Amino acid sequence: ALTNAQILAVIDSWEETVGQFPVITHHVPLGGGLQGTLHCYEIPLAAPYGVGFAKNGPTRWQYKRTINQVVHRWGSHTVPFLLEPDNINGKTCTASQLCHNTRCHNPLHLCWESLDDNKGRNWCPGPNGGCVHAVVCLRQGPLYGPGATVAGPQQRGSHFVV
Amino acid sequence: ALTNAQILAVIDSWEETVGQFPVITHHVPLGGGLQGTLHCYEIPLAAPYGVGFAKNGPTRWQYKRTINQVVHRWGSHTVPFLLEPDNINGKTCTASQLCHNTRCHNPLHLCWESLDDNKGRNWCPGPNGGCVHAVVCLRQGPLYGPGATVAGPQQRGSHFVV
DNA sequence: TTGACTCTCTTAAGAGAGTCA
DNA sequence: TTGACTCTCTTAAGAGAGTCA
Ligand SMILES: [Mg+2]
Ligand SMILES: [Mg+2]
Ligand SMILES: [Zn+2]
Ligand SMILES: [Zn+2]
Ligand SMILES: [Zn+2]
Ligand SMILES: [Zn+2]
Repeated sequence: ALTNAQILAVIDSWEETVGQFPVITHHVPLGGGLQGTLHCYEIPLAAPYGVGFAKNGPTRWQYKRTINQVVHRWGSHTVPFLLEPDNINGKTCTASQLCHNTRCHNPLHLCWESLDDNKGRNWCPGPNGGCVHAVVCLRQGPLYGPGATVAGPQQRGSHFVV
Repeated sequence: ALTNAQILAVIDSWEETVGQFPVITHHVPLGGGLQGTLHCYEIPLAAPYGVGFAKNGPTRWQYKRTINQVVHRWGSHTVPFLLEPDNINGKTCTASQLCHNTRCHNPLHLCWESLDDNKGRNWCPGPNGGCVHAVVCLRQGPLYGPGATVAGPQQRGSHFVV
């Protein structure tokens, strides 16, 4: 529908509005015991959120723009990638939040990849702890670590061998 | 079912039956460019699956036992952990399959942990690649890798900073 | 053309429970 | 009692679309 020039305008207006969001400084683990800093542009907790934004879920938002009387809407974190392929290896591309802070809409904190790749970053050791992602992580995953396993592999008899 | 003796009975009969499932060898990446061998006891693809087992989904099964005329039924992979706490830090404990082979029911390939710890193993580098899970992984997660990102963080203008 | 809500869907790791014979 | 199916739910990363003034 929209021309590439029109999509650019949509991206530009998106950046301009998100850019005025409260910018919050966050200190985060980078892995290897190092500490870093991230600056998230956070969408408000309740309405109003900003021109073109509306909440469709607890931590889900959409961006709306009307062009030539026809309404267009996109996931709030997807706008930055409107000109990129929308799938790879037969998998749908998703906005992968590098800062692991949902309300953040800083485009420098997002990448475009499959859901499996997206999820995996929750456990990455970080850019300074051994991250191997081609598009490097910005910080260590919130869920990385020893874990909290209640019980490990076990058997009562001798019917099994590893 | 309810008493200690009864639960141990459920576990013992479960191991007995599963102990007769065909044993299939699988060679897997351990990380660090090394490779290992696992022995999975795989439940059949079609009925009959074995005494007490029934398929409730493509890759989901349930174990069923009648104790004192009352029918009890659990998730096929949960039986080994019947005596363990069913939650940790307020999170439901789940049968975490270390061998990443759903049909396998070898208790030596299972642990009891949060769904989050469970999922995270898909991206673990492995026992020889830097795994830090308290209850060590048996192999490198199938999803570990550089990923396939279509587009990284980017901005059109100059309103943002990392 | 817009803002503020509403509701249901996707994935892939995991589950509970009913209908028949 | 035991076997073989059927249908829906949970979680936490992510989505599309309708109503109304
Ligand atoms: Mg993410
Ligand atoms: Mg698993
Ligand atoms: Zn951020
Ligand atoms: Zn990473
Ligand atoms: Zn196995
Ligand atoms: Zn591990």
